[PDB]
Amino acid sequence: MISILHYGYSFIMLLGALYFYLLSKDPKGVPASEYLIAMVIPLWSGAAYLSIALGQGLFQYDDTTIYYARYIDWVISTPLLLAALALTAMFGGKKNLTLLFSLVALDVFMIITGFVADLSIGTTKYIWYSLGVIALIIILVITFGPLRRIALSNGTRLARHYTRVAIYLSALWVCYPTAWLLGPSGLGLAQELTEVLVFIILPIFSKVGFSIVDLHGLRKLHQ
Amino acid sequence: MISILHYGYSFIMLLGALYFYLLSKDPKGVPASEYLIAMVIPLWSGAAYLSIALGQGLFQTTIYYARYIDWVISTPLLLAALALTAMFGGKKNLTLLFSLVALDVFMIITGFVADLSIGTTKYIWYSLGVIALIIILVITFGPLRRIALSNGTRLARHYTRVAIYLSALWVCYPTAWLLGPSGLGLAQELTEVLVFIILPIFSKVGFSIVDLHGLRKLHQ
Amino acid sequence: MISILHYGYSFIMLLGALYFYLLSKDPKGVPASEYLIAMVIPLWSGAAYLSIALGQGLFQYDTTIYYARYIDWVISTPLLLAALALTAMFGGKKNLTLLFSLVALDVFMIITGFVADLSIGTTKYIWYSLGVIALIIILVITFGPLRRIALSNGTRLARHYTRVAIYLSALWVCYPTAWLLGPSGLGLAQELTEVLVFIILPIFSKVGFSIVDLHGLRKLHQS
Ligand SMILES: CCCCCCCC/C=C\CCCCCCCC(=O)O
Repeated sequence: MISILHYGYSFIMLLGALYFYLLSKDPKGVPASEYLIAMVIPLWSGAAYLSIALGQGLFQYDDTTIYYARYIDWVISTPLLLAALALTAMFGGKKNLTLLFSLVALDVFMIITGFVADLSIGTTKYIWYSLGVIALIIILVITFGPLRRIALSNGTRLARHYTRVAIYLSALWVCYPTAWLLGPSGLGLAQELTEVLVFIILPIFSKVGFSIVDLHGLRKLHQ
Repeated sequence: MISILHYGYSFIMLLGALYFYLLSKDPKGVPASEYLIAMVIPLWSGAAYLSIALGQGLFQTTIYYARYIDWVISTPLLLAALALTAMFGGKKNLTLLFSLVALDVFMIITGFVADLSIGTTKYIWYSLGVIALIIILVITFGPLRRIALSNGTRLARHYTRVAIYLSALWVCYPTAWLLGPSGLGLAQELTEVLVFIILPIFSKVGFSIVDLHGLRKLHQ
Repeated sequence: MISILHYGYSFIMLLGALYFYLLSKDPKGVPASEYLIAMVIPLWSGAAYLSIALGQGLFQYDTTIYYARYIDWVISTPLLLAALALTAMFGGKKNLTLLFSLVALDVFMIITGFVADLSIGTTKYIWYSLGVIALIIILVITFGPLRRIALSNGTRLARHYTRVAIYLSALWVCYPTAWLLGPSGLGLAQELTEVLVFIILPIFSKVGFSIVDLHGLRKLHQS
């Protein structure tokens, strides 16, 4: 079942990528850069999840299955999602690449701490987990603080859209570390199959859902 | 022999890099960025192939993983060089350029995974790599060539020449891979080794000689 | 002792990062990018050295390889060179080609170091030598074309660039010297001796350099 679920996921990623490509052909004032980002996210995730479906992107460690392909996915997909969110805030105004790369750095660090934590045992695991959570809190502070102020500097209509997609992504963000801690990688309260379904369903909303909402909102700003 | 061949290769890469540096001192209207790219490609490949010559860049079928370490950097830089050639004298399209870099990096990764795989799984990864290559070719002779044409007859003529040069070499690599030990195993290991010594000399050094000379000639 | 030393180091990095953040709040004409770089260096190094303190960022090869050092340097050292390059270009046109030239040389340098540490006999010193050649080219650029960029940006800027260039160059030569003398090389210096050198040097490079660098640029501020 775990294999079939990942095959299905990869197919939905492919469909998502194709949809964003078709949208890119009639861009409606959205720069090609934002369509490229929207396409890379699902395609990369799709490839990583295909490796799990083929039984390659996981191994046995500490007597538990480590789905290391998820970290290979996130280390690329999650910084790109933040870039998408940051460019949305900056839409119709001057770019702040310093702030954007601040978010990219925090996010990449976050995913790494996750991988190291999953390879770790006892107190050491939760030291790395904790550092990852601290990174996430700082990302959230930026998202609803200085990055939202950039959105507001670009007018009521843009700011309204940014706030919507900021809440969408932020809601999904907090789910991942919550599921991680509850699941076999952490306290082990949640069954392996339960975790697998969570990390199949969440990513469909993040890797495809977010960009549908994001791109449509920006396209609607077009006359 | 395999060791000696790789030593020789690395020395040719060094000579190539030195030639591009000398050219960079009298640039003839070519931006320093295009000389830097031309220098990094051979130097990086040289270092990777030196690891094979020293018997480090392989594990034992025998997997020459040092080739993937090479290509994951050298091949995206070659595509960047080709993209900047198309855009020479006009506005840059960094979105298209990074589109090609992304496709190429994915391509080389699929190759590495395929080499570590067995049976149907190997050819699923290989196939994904081929699909990436087809999309790169479509871009090269489609939208990227249109950018070249927008930059005048002389530039377009040069771009088309280097596009065909690189495209010819591109298709050779996955063909040799499939035929060789990593794939169907029809071609002998020594034959594959020579192919992945000779091809790269034309790609890592040859391409930039043709590319840079063609662009320098546009100064006159 | 080696574990405790690394814990202490990581704490000093954290303090350094916080200091640069506070400086960033009252920037005094220094762009946010240079504060971001100053913060990432110590935080990344701190995290890498924490992995050694927890006994994760090293393994046996008979002899002990502190591979977390290379994970640190491959990110921290190119960022230091970027900081130095942006200092030269302060108040003037940027040369990102030269900047990325230095990044490329530096990344190659650190890789040769790692490969050398994994190597034995003649092979080790071939890799080391290639790393030293990279360093020589970095020094030539630093006191050659990059210094000429500094000079083009006025007396006061050039004077500051020269001072931080000499500061960093002095530290640069120390690393490959300590490497060669220590267990990774000739093995003249004891393991504990090397560990202390690669704890003290980095405090001057990862925190010291940015203190001198940022203060010098902030002093140039009018009002
Ligand atoms: C965890 C390691 C990841 C580190 C990668 C990012 C490091 C940050 C480095 C440089 C910041 C780049 C800022 C670009 C400035 C452009 C000007 C602007 O628009 O603000």
